Amino acid sequence: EPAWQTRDHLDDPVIGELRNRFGPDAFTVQATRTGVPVVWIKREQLLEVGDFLKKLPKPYVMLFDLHGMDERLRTHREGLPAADFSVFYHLISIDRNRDIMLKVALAENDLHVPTFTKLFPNANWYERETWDLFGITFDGHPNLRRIMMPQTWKGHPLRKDYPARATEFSPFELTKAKQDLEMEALTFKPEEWGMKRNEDFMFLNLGPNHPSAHGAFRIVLQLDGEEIVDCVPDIGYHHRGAEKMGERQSWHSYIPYTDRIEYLGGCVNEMPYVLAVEKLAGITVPDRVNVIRVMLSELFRINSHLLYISTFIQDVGAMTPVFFAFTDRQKIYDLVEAITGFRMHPAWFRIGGVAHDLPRGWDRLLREFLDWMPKRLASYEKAALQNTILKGRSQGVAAYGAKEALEWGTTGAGLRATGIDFDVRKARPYSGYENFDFEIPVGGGVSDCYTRVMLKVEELRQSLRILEQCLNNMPEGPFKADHPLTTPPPKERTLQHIETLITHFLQVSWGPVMPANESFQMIEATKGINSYYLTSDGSTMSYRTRIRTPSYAHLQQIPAAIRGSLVSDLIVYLGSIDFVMSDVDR
Amino acid sequence: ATIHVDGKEYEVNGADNLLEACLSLGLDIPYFCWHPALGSVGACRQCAVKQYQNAEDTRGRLVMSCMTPASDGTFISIDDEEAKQFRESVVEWLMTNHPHDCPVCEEGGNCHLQDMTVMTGHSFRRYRFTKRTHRNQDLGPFISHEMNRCIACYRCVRYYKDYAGGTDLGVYGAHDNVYFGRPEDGTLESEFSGNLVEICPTGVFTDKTHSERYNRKWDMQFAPSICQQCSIGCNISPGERYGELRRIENRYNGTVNHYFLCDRGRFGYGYVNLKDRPRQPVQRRGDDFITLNAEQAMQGAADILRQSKKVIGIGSPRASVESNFALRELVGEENFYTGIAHGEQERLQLALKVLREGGIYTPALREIESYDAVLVLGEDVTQTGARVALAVRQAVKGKAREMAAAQKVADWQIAAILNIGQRAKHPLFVTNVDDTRLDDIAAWTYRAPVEDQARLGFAIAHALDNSAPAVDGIEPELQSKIDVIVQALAGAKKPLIISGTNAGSLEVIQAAANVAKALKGRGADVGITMIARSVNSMGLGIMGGGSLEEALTELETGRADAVVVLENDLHRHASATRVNAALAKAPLVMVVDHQRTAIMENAHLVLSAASFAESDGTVINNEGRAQRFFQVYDPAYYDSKTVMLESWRWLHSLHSTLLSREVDWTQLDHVIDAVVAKIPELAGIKDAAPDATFRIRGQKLAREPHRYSGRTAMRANISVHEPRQPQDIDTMFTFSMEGNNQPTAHRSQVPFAWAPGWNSPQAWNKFQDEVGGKLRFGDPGVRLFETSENGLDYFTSVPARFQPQDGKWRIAPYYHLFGSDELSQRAPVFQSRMPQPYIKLNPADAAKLGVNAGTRVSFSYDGNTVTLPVEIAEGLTAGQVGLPMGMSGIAPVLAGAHLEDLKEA
Amino acid sequence: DYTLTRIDPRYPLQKQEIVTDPLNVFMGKLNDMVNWGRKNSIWPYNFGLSCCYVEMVTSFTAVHDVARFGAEVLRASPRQADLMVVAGTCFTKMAPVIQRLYDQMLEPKWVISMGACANSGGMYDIYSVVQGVDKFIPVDVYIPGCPPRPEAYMQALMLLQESIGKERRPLSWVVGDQGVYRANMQSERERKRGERIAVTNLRTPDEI
Ligand code: SF4
Ligand code: SF4
Ligand code: SF4
Ligand code: SF4
Ligand code: FES
Ligand SMILES: [Ca+2]
Repeated sequence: EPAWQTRDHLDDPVIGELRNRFGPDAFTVQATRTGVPVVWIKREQLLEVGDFLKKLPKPYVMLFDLHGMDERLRTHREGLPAADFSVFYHLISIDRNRDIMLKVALAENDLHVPTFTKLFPNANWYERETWDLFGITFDGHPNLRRIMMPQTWKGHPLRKDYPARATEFSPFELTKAKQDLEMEALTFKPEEWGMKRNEDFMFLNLGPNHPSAHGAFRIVLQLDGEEIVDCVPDIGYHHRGAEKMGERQSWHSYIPYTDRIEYLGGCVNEMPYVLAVEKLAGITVPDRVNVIRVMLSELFRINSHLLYISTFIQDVGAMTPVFFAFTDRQKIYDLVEAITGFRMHPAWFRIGGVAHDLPRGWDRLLREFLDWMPKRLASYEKAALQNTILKGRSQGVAAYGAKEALEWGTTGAGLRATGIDFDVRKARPYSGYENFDFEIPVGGGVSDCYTRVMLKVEELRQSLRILEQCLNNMPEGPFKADHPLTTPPPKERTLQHIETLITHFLQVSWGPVMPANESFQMIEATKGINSYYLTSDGSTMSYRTRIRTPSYAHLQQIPAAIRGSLVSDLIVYLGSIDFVMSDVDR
Repeated sequence: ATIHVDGKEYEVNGADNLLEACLSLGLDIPYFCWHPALGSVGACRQCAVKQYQNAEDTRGRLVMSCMTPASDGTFISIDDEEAKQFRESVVEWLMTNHPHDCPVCEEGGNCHLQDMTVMTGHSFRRYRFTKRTHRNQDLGPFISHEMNRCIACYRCVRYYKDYAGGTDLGVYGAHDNVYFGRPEDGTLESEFSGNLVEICPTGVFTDKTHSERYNRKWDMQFAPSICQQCSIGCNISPGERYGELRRIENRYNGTVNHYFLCDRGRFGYGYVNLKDRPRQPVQRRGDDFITLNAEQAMQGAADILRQSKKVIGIGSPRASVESNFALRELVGEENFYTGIAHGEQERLQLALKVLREGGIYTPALREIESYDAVLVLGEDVTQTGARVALAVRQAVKGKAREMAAAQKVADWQIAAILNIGQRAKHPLFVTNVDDTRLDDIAAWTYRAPVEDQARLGFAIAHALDNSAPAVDGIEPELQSKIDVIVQALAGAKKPLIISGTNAGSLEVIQAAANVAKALKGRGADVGITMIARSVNSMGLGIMGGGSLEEALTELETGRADAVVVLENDLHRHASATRVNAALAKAPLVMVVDHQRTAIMENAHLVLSAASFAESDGTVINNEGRAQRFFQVYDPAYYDSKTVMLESWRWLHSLHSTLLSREVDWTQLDHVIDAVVAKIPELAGIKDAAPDATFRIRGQKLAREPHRYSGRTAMRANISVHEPRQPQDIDTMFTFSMEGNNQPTAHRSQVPFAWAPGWNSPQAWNKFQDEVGGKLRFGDPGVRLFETSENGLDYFTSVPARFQPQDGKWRIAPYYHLFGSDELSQRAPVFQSRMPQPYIKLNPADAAKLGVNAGTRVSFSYDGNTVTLPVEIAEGLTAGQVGLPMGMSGIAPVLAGAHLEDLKEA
Repeated sequence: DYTLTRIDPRYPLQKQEIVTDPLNVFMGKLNDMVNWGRKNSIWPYNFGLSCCYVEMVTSFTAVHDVARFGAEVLRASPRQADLMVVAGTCFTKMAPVIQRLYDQMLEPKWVISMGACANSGGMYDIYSVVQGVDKFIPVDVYIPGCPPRPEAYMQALMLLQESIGKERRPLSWVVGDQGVYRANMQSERERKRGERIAVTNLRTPDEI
């Protein structure tokens, strides 16, 4: 049985436990290609099911995702409860290495759900986004305000009747009254944000213009002297509407938009989308495709980690390793330009493979990079990372344990510095990552800034090892799958065969027809766990594209970890998270 | 009937075959050679499924779903491995000889063969040998021929010969060298040959008029509209790119014009793309032509209309109901004149009285095909109402259909049906002044003057029912033919009488009404069909008003010092000299039109109105069904200087500026509500289409497909800044792809058919409730009137027989599908298909005049001598001269008139 | 071949007219000296929006060394900055911020749109993106790309320097003409059409 087959997952022990606890008629099991058990739970039993999953012998401890779906235009809803809207909750049990997707059906008029924040604190931002984009009200939320769009915005963007394009709307006119009105909206008021204010609590504004490579955003700070008593991040300043474009572009033409989700990730961002689309299409890619995609993912991972370490060192105060790390990034960029033809957004992965074959001479450039990198990395450590001033700025700053990382959905180096060995490449292997010998570094139990930075250095070394294994063992074979839905087909057969020309003609003009199904793929990105949840209605466009990013979780974890610290501690914590605002807002 | 497809139970119709039943359930089976309108032949061998004998069967056998009835307790599998492999093998065999032609093929992105190649999953070529080739033929100005792309599915020959009744297209040759086309290079002679561009699943037959300015299907802005080239009212999908009307596609209407249009509607759209059309309001000041925008045009027109003592409005049957009503409100009901002549108006009002007061049901265009005997009186149906002629051909083949039904042969097995009913056919009796195109299937044809055709109808009605007035002076041969017609009509369960106003005789319509009443009095299920002239002739007749002659006398007597002519050239309904003199006498002439007419030189103000491609409105077809047509594109999107509005918008803004000195344009639903409130006879036009607030789950209806391209580059030469998307406040459609075009959406107006995996015109199968039936949530359009409880009385005005008087020549009307329509002659692609202007003469009349065939003779009508070449019409009765109506210089009101000093030039 | 702009506080709040070039020989030499000093020391505002800013700070690093043009000081204050590089998407929440920062800059100031987003909105023809930064602030140089490579940013820096080197501004705010005169220079497309059309052969994409 192939890995893309539709499964109901009735053999999962959680399904039997829920049968024994709530009864057989309490919920509906849905067979999907997501790989997870999808259970349609009634709305009034949602908190009971959440408590039961949180109190299992091996509990479901992390709310991976929480969002909504407009089911009004969905025609192929066979075997599903009647719904105008739906809210889905993706929950991960790490001890079982399993996960479950609860779904709550909602009518168009009664768009209210009990809030999930009493079980998982990341439901705050997740439900704020679900209210902002779908209009679904969550009863009991401490503050249900818009998180992506401004407060003076009419309508909910992710509804199916909301027009997507800016050309549908009037063109942007900036008048004096409009500038004054929008400048009034961006002003901060203590009472509206739930600050809950002593005649000394001053207020500090950080953004929204940001002198750093990772986006533009605001943090409003409540200060007692220099101590941060409370803070709430202001996001949505980098909102690009990428999921609405997922509903607006075809399966093949959406890949450049998948590139700019985490713009330091590139092919790492392309990987889960093409894997989920191949799950929708029933495509198993050959081994050469898997090794090529692993090689490019590790190259872009080293690029992102180099930028992150350089930016952290610059934010500490040493400004020379950013120059040297960008030189190493230029070496990586030389190899990436040779392979794909572009630097930061290659858009080179395809449904069924990659756009081209590897060019002649890729092994030479990979050899130069593999010889160049480790001495430069050792010089980085000895020059800046072992500096005691940097250690004093970094060690013990904004520290949290395993419980705080689990309850806030923090993944990547922040989770693994708490001692939790959870990498997607080893727990739920994808794209032939089980054929590569590499280790997953873990921390002692405390997630300092310094511990996260040293962990990312360790994953840079492990990615260099994976790149060496890719260089030594690259199979000879096709760079594209032989499936009929491989988009586009191989170019020369398109250029001399009429049936291949027909397939290419219809795949690049109207789009390839994915059969109506739901698919899901989570990967270990450069900054944590990045996932694509794709709902297809049988058309050539995605019915729903849900992109889960870890930077959302880390920016939400900021107020819990930086509370009671200094402003410079906040700057160091921002520099040591490895986020980008495109990942947060997307 | 109960079928089991892939283990799932379905309830279907046992009279259907498995292919149409499975397509009606939403299942996907590839097919080429089967068409819903043409039946099953089992040629392409593409629709193969695996049938099992019982439920506990594993082997099965490959059967063909188009050739297998969907009987009760059937067990089939589509996704069986052997069936899938065979369908992929059939696609592969079709792909062995196919040219590498998709980029340079007009069917690309709209191709059924592309969709079925992708659907079967065939994308790897292992055939390594040569491909057969074919030379192409010249098939005329409308159809482009490319025989390399053929897959030998026999759809073209089956449609063209069995369905359309054409003769000049056929299949030639042998084993793998089958050729589909004409026996020699020449123009395709069928009036419905343009449907080959949608019948052919490949790019062998293509729209050459579209192939000139070609663009792909995904790049088209589509709208649901009504064809304006005659009175039948076929539903069309006009598609536009870069500000010009690119194509006309057949929009499915199961009640009217299901799969097929005629050539005049499909290729006569070229007047919209003319460069001489008015695009801005122009005011004449001496020898100067000042171009204004809409506001100062309304201000100036309001001042000149207010200074006038009496304003009159001349409408047209070309314009919509809303525009004629807006003109009628602007000038007043008593000052509103229909733009047609007095005789035309009398014939049209008599036809309306027969339709909505005669107590006899008027069938729809699809319902015509279910009648058992057809009598056509006076109307050349193929040249005036061509789709009615196609439906008449289907009704004629109904006898072979019922003969095969009597032998327990299924209705989709068309080859056995045609084999059983070899040449037996339902009775068809056509009357005209000469030969018609229905003569090949007619049981009888009467070539006689209009008085003699009317007398034949009156004699038929008297012989059917003796209470009808009798005719004295019937010859024994004519009496025998009348007895044959009466014996055929009396024995028919569903007789149909087809007449119209194009014959130019009131007595023909009276005779047809008498025949219909006599057949109704015997208890038969008689239907009557009246063929009008223009698209909204019935609506203009229902709205009413004075004739054009009364308006001309009002202009000539000086009682009216201001005339507003709405979309009327005025030369087709009256003599040109009289119209020109009456318009030159009036101190204010305002012409609201979308075409450069001849009366615009004398016009003081010209309002650049919109055509059907740039306007919304309602038109009433020949059966009294109100139908809403929607705007295709914004004219001012590309050319920002273009001020071209709807005619009702122009006139309503003019009325508001005349009353209150302020400019309010309208919304369309306001005009619809005003029509319903003021005219109770036109109260049904509100329910023709839903209003502008109609939404499908909150979103509007998309005019263009979801993969529409070039949005940031279509206007980049004018300005790199992307303009505002055109807003449509009038209707529920949007000028964008951000809308709904789902096949399961609860609506009746479909701009275009597209489904995932179905890019061809076969997506209409996805848009129907059952394949070949109606639209899923009802066809658009509503009948304005029901059948009356009681009928009319017998028309006792039996005309005298035609007497050929010396020195006077009765003008026998001749109509041409390419040339008689006012707007279709303006289309430049028609001039190659438009015939030369001749005049028809009897052999006896030509011998008396001493003229041969081809020589030029000159005749004077209303003091205007014009010369024409001569053909010898054998079937034309002596004492008559045959003129082609609607031509250049020959107005359609000349039908039934008389001619003086017709002599050789 | 010049355009005259004067400002007086919809955006932008300026009106431009095509005017003949006015250009004593000492005043002209002083004008060239002022233009030389302005174009050889251009301090960009360190403004981070999106991935194009990552390419801009790549241009600032060692392998590229934008410091060679004297454009490296990279002020965090708009008062001390000469050039606004809109290197990223003009989000609707960020557009009043961009307008406020541009208003807080001081004369002379120049604007470079970096990337397709800043040029026209790029691929993001979506509800929450302003379609180009020239909708509300005037732009001097445009860089197509998504992202432009760092040497494309340097090429736009050279284009801006050549545009500054032949523009006319008042030397003092008490003497002379106070309107700003900008050169209507030949487009780079028409200048490079001679060398671009004549290109015949390119290396095949199967090699390094
Ligand atoms: S007919 Fe269809 S398959 Fe053949 S060349 Fe044209 S688009 Fe391609
Ligand atoms: S020309 Fe077209 S319709 Fe005719 S047999 Fe060939 S593919 Fe079929
Ligand atoms: S029959 Fe009449 S309405 Fe129908 S397509 Fe032809 S011209 Fe148009
Ligand atoms: S143009 Fe491209 S690279 Fe630049 S900000 Fe926009 S998405 Fe990023
Ligand atoms: S469709 Fe049945 S064999 Fe052709
Ligand atoms: Ca309109």
